[PDB]
Amino acid sequence: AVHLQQSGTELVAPGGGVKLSCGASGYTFTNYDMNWVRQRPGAGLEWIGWIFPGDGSARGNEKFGGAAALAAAAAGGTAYMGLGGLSSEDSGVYFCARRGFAGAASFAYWGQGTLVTAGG
Amino acid sequence: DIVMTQSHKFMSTSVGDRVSITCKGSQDVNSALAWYQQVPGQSPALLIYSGSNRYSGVPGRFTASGGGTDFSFTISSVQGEDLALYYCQQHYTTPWTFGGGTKLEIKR
Repeated sequence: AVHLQQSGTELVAPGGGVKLSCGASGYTFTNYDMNWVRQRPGAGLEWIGWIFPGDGSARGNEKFGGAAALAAAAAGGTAYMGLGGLSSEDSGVYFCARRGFAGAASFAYWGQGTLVTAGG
Repeated sequence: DIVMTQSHKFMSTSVGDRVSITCKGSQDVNSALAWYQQVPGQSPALLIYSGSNRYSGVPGRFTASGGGTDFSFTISSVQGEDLALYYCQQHYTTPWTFGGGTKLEIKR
C-alpha cells in the first residue's frame, strides 16, 4: 500500500511564503526521490523539481528557480516544498509525486494535492 | 525546454467507440514518455509508461504507441468513466514537461 498524503488547503496573502508537506508511507522513503508538480487552470501541469532523501539533492525547474525550496525530513518519511513570495500567479494545486519503477521516471504515485490560494 | 503539443483540447466520442489522442514532442524523446488520466478533484493517474507500456492495474482498453516525436493514446472501446482528461509527459530530459491535455467528451 504505497501512499502519499498531503497537507490541507492554504489561504495565503501576497508576500509570505508557505511550506507544504507530503507524508510518504508504505515504502522506504530514502529509496525514492520525491517530485513536485504544479497545476493551474490555464498554464496546465508543470513539473517543479525533485529531492533525494538519501543525501538531500535538489534538482529544480529553471522556471521555479527561486519560488520553490525542496527539503526532506527522514524519520518523518516526510517531504516538504517551501514556496516563496506568493503572488496570485502562484495560486493553484500542488502535487507530491513519486516513481513506480526505477527504469521509468514516470510518476506512478501521487499525493491528493494541496490547494494554495493567494488572496489578501 | 521540450514542448508537448496536444492539438485537440477536446475530442468527441461515444460509449462503445474507439478514440485516439495524439501528442507531439518538439524533440525526439525516444521512448521516454508517459500518459496520465485525471478526473476532477483528483490527482493524475499513470496509465502508460515508456511510450507503449501499461502500468499495473490499468485495463486492456488502454493502449498507447509512438516512439520518436509523435505519440498516440488509444481506447479500444470507451466507457462512461473514460470521459476524462489525458495528459502527455516527456521524461527524457529535464525540465520534465506535460502536454496541455485532451478532454474526452460525449458526442450528442
